Amino acid sequence: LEKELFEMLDEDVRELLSLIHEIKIDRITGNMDKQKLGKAYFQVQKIEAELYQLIKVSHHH
Amino acid sequence: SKEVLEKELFEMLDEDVRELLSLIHEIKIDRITGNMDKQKLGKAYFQVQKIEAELYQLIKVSHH
Repeated sequence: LEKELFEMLDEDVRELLSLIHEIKIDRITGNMDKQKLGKAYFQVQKIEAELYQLIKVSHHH
Repeated sequence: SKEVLEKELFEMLDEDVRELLSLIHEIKIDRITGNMDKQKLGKAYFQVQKIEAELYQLIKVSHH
């Protein structure tokens, strides 16, 4: 599922950029970024888990 | 000085995530290609962990 891992990684990482951008603006519109901060939190955890799986796969695992 | 500690955290995050993306892109190429240097994968692992610690700071700083 290396094909899929890479696909998800790229999609999740893009989404994270967007999310960081959205949060930057949310602060400056004086806005509730809380839910978006938390969503970002889980997003990085999910990337970490996918990169960890990528490392297992790359290792004859 | 939390407004500059925030503004720089936002900057680190953006650059670090953009880095992570390029890395995903380069690592893919390396796989299709059988490149023996796997260093971009471990740099990618390092990048998420550094993104994780930055975002955590940004959270702790964003709200008392």
